[PDB]
Amino acid sequence: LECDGKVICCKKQFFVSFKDIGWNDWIIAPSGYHANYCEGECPSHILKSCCVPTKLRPMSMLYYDDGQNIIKKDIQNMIVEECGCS
Amino acid sequence: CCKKFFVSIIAPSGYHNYCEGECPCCVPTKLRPMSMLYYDDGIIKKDIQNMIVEECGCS
Amino acid sequence: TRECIYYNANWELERTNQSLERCEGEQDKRLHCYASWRNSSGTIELVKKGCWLDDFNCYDRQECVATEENPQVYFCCCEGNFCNERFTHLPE
Amino acid sequence: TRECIYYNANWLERTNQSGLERCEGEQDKRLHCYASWTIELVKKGCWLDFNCYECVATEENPQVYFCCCEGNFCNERFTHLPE
Repeated sequence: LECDGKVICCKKQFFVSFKDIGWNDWIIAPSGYHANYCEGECPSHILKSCCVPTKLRPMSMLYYDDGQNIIKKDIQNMIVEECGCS
Repeated sequence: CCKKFFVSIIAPSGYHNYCEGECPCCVPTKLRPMSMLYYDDGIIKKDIQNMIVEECGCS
Repeated sequence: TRECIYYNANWELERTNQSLERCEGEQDKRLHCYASWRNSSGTIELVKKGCWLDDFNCYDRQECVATEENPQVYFCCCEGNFCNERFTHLPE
Repeated sequence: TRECIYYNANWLERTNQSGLERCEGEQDKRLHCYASWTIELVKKGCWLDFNCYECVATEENPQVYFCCCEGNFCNERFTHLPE
């Protein structure tokens, strides 16, 4: 359930530039990733439920390791794909 | 909130977990992939992602 | 399926082939391919090439073109089998 | 470090028949290796973090044998047992 004008429990798609976080230097690509946060109301039986990321997905990355060494990895659990209720 | 259990694909036989306790929601933050050997339309090795709840917590 | 041109300049230490890669595709989400290099004096040095996971920045790009101007390490993204055998530079 | 004997009999993809498989991954997390099996090596390779805590086979009368071990290149040798 992707979001729009806020009402229930949805997923909020927000993008962020690494330059804006101070990380645009050790990372060659991508330029930034998707912060997707779960925001929304939930039904009650479940005791109590909260909107939470129900699924994560990998983000590919090309950056430098500490030895000014270029690395390429598929970063695990970095993008919140879907939101569900606890 | 606390990390509390194990249940019984070629291998393994059974994987592990649950997050329980209260918040002033207590759900897992750290997860765990684990290996699986099985049959695919009459075998493959995929080291599989997040089958186990590593560490819990609140929202 | 989606396969790509594979290249590793640091293949030796990392004990890998130096150069085709088949994209692992996790449950029908777009698949792309990349290329990275250097335009140091007026000479291009490869760094790496291979599959690249669903990137909002790679779709519908049939040709691998580096848009970024004046970087240390160039990088381009593309969609389409072996779309990275060729790569270029376009500042804007 | 953890490295291990690698084997794939169905190598229609990028993966070669044999050779080792450098095993990397999670931090302080234990790493393990494996092997599965005229004797037919179905597949051998690295195995993620207890069935692994020598590579020996425990589960009786199976059709596809499997062992799990910790310690570099432990999977090269494998054998059979009872329960």
